[PDB]
Amino acid sequence: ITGTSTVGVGRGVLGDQKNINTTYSTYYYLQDNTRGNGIFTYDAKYRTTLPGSLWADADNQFFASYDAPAVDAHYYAGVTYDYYKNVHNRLSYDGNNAAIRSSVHYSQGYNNAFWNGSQMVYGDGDGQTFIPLSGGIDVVAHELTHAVTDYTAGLIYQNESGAINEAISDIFGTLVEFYANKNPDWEIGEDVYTPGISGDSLRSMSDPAKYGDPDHYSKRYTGTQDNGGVHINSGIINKAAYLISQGGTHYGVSVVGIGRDKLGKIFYRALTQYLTPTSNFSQLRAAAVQSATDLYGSTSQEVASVKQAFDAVGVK
Ligand SMILES: O=C(O)C[C@H](NC(=O)OCc1ccccc1)C(=O)O
Ligand SMILES: COC(=O)[C@@H](N)Cc1ccccc1
Ligand SMILES: COC(=O)[C@@H](N)Cc1ccccc1
Ligand SMILES: [Ca+2]
Ligand SMILES: [Ca+2]
Ligand SMILES: [Ca+2]
Ligand SMILES: [Ca+2]
Ligand SMILES: [Zn+2]
Repeated sequence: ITGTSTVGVGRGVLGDQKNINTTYSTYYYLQDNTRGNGIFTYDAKYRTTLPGSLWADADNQFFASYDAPAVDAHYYAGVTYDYYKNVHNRLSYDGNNAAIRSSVHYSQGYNNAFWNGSQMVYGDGDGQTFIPLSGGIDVVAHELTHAVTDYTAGLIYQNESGAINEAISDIFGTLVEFYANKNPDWEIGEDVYTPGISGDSLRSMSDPAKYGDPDHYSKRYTGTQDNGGVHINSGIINKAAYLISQGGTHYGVSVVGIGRDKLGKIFYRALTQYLTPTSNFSQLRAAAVQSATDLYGSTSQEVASVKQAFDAVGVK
């Protein structure tokens, strides 16, 4: 839309009030002109045709139940943009301020979210397994991070490269969650998962085994399901990332934590300089070691801790 930049107010999926950047031209649109070439949020109207209709509102107030997933998709896309710009000097997912597009109300009872190669897409959930998936900042940032990966390393979504692709999205989804600094944790999707059950999530970085995912290469899934275990074997890398940041002793191997900012710097550099579409876990270890060496020096604690973390998860 060509219009005037405005600021609306609304409530997200969890009932929290927030301001959102909109555009006025007859209607108020979920179009944020303040970030790159724009952030745009669409109504899929319970169908599967994408993107749907650019979100229009008569009064710039977004307090209806129907509005909530749109408010959060829009707002959290903005936060994620700010993370990548302010923390990594990256302008949108392509590094050149590409427009960021999201659609909400995708399909009916849809317990998923995704990046379709061009935009983010969020189901509303069935109300049992999930509530609308844009309610989770880690979910939103997970999805935008797929776009970042696709434009950078281009990790093929199968087997080990695919599990790295997934872990990169969990890692940066979590780092974005810490950036926004509202109830941050090392768990994935907790804000929108199982409204009837307290304290659970879909995946855990701190203890992947909590939800059945491997936390050691010896436990890797070797079958055909889930594109060769991309959401399963991600646990191995997620655990390594958690260890690098927070430290711990895992399977008898002790890791000195170097904190989340350095974790993000190391992995952002590995992703954008060293990984390739076919990188496997061993190559991820090498990429991370090289990135830490570039940033902190070969004799550094940071490099030492990256090595210990990959040792701890059995990745040589
Ligand atoms: O099925 C797919 O490939 C899309 C998958 N989506 C997915 O699992 O939807 C829910 C969710 C997303 C991120 C964090 C927690 C929950 C993905 O993005 O990897
Ligand atoms: C068979 O997969 C399952 O039952 C899933 N709930 C994963 C899981 C496995 C083991 C422990 C906890 C969770
Ligand atoms: C339902 O998917 C899950 O629970 C995931 N934790 C993947 C998984 C499935 C089965 C066994 C182990 C891991
Ligand atoms: Ca309204
Ligand atoms: Ca949280
Ligand atoms: Ca989380
Ligand atoms: Ca829950
Ligand atoms: Zn993913």
